[PDB]
Amino acid sequence: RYDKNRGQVNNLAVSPTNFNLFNPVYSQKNNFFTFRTIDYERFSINYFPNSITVTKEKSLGEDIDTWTNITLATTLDLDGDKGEIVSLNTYNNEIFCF
Amino acid sequence: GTYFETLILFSGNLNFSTDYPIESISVYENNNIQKVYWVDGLNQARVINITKDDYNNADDFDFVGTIHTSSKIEVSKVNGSGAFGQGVIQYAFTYYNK
Amino acid sequence: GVVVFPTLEDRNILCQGILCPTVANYKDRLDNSPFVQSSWFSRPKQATE
Repeated sequence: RYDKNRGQVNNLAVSPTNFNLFNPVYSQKNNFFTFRTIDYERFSINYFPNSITVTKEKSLGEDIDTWTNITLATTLDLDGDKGEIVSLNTYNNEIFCF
Repeated sequence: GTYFETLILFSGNLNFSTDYPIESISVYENNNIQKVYWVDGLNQARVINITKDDYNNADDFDFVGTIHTSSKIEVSKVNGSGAFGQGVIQYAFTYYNK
Repeated sequence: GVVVFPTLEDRNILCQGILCPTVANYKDRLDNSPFVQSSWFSRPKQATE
């Protein structure tokens, strides 16, 4: 409650316009970091043979190594009817995927 | 090494004809979802996962799914908790395999 | 520790608060126009006589 008409003996002109004003934000839960249960027998896949992740360009400044920070936010999936990604190579400024 | 491990994925009345042969595409997405799409010039296009051996009817291969059970879904309105906008609301349901 | 807190629908206790006696004008109980009505003043019980 954000009104200053609290604990005063006058209380003569108080009203719901002045007396019990309220700021709801302080009644906030720990909602930002929330979790849930998972079923062990449920089959949710974790294998992506035709998929390529891409990290951020290394800043080469005093911060984290972008290579070690993998976010899966810039993925790329090749055709799956050829086969799994056996090898990825670079030759003359161009990446070529076997 | 020396023999073909042969399995029968289905045996029934999928309407085929020798005058309308098969033309197929197959993809590898994971160790369990290995699909084979195939089409005749006469009948509907169909799908089969070759890592599954419980195909019991000819409607399990269509692009659109099939419903075997008689789903009974009743929707009732609870009052007191929630946050909605004034008006009428209608709920629709549909199965979909992952 | 990790918990699921109850919603307003599955709560056992809805709320907690004091109980205030009401008042009623003779005429108006007998005409049911107000019957019972809220008190100007909070009427607490006394612990002794």
